[PDB]
Amino acid sequence: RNPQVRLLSAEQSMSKVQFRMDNLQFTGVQTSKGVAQVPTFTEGVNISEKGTPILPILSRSLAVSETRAMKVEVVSSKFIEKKDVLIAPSKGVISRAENPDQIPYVYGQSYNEDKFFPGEIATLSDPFILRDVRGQVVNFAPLQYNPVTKTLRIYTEIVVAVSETAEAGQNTISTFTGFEDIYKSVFMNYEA
Amino acid sequence: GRMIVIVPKKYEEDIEDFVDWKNQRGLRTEVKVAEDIASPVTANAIQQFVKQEYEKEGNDLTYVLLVGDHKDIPAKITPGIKSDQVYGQIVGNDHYNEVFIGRFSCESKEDLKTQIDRTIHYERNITTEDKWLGQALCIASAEGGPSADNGESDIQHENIIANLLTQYGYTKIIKCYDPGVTPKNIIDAFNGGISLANYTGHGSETAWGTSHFGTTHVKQLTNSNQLPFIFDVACVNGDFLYNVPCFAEALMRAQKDGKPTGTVAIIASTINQSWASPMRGQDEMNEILCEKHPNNIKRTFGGVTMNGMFAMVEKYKKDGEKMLDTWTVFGDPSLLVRTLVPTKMQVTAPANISASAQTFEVACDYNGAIATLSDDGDMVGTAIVKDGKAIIKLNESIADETNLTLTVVGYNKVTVIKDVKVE
Ligand SMILES: [Ba+2]
Ligand SMILES: [Ca+2]
Ligand SMILES: [Ca+2]
Ligand SMILES: [Ca+2]
Ligand SMILES: [Ca+2]
Ligand SMILES: [Cl-]
Repeated sequence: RNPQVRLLSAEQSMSKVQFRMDNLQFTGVQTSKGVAQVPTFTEGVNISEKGTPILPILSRSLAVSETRAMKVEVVSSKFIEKKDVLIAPSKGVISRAENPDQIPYVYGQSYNEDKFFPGEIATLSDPFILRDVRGQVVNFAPLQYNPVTKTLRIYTEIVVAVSETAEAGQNTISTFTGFEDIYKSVFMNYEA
Repeated sequence: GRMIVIVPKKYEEDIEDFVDWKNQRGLRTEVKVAEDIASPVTANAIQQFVKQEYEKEGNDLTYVLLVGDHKDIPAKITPGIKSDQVYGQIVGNDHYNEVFIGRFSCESKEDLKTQIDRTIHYERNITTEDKWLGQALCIASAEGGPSADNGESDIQHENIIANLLTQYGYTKIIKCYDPGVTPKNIIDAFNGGISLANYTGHGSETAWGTSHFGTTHVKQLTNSNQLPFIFDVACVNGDFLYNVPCFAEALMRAQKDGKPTGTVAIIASTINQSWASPMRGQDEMNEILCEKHPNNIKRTFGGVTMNGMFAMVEKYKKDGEKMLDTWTVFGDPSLLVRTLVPTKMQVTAPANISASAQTFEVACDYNGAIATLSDDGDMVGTAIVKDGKAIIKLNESIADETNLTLTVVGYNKVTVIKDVKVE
């Protein structure tokens, strides 16, 4: 768990979540384009598409609105630039029917595109219902990499505001108390 | 909460002692004959029944135990998915379960009997003399690297789990890491006595890639009522739809001279597993198991594993969802897991109860313990021990009764059972 990730504010279904980069490391790997770097950070997870740069994300669950569609806005961000960096391409989802040590790092067509990948520094996953609470996962993408310029942007801090819109939400709802402790552990804004 | 046991008509009389015990220990348990839902039993019919039972007064349905192999109660089949877990996905078009699903997979009356007997023995008959508890087995392949969860190899991943268990109180960790693990290494670990096993590597429908321990070596196990529960990260080990009993089924059905051997519970995949997402799930399972103040649901095998798999969806999305659906619970989902050698509880209760009584006071030195009054498997009342006492509120008249059964269960405690005379 990243200890620098904290809930700044929580009012009804609106939430202010702060991300801070913790223990960012780079592992050198063998590739066709030479030595490439596999980035890693506390609570960082690689869900990058096969052949696209390995740019780990941090995900957190929030108790959100019961009827409306949520939005995520970056209210505060800070980054540093790392030049002439070769970021390793993703191997994608590997099956346990395979040996990952025998799977090579293969660069996709995305490595010829002059733009920053993935593009967004903050996204929302599809809304879900956990018994009596409608939840949604907020994703921080603090590693943005342009493969053509070999420039890596390291976001040391990202503050997002997750709020409801005027739009009706997907997967919307509508005594037992046993799931209260589940809600507290799943959602970082439930007790607030 | 409450549990529903979905049972084929041929096994209806056989689950009677199991249902008695669950209600006796404080968990409201009802039976539904599978053929009364639909005949033949289909996945779609099970879904609409579980959904309609969930929507009944109180909205307290928490566990569903499926009895029988896939021919008796089928798993839901969708492209690349074989699932029992989807039956618990009732509210919302998502993979976040409302209800914990478990299965007593059986092809004979003996297969069911041994799964009932091992569950009741584990919850009711474990004592301070069960010294095989607080001992864990960590198994790992010689593969994994930067592409895995937290950039850890299966050995690095299992070593972190081993440290977490030791910190919590596990007195012994047996490490079986590739290369060179043999089936004898696993047989000896089981026979020596273990209460938990963690596996991270490759699998086949009937065996572990690391060790080559499988269904054929299960007859060599002599761990009579010394059964671990397993968090299994391997492909198809839980494919109970296979033409021969799968790895998880052989361990749940194992018997030696009429005594249960193998496992008390196991979570294993019906399909090939991804590399990273199940590692996250396995970590969270062990972390929830090693929590100091969790709820009674997070004290059950279903609750521990499902809450562990929630983090997997949060962090790995669609791939994590695919793993959650197929990571099948073999055994009782409401099984009160044991992690260490139990300690005794000090339980003080009146020898008699008034026929016109509405409450029953029980003094207990363990706060969080569940005290329950029952009448031959019928729950009369249940209460949690808070500030050293439990005040059991009677939900029915006992005026005509002669005796009542008092059962006190506690996390890592020896179960207390007392008779209460009705005056
Ligand atoms: Ba790990
Ligand atoms: Ca749900
Ligand atoms: Ca089977
Ligand atoms: Ca009676
Ligand atoms: Ca009796
Ligand atoms: Cl939405």
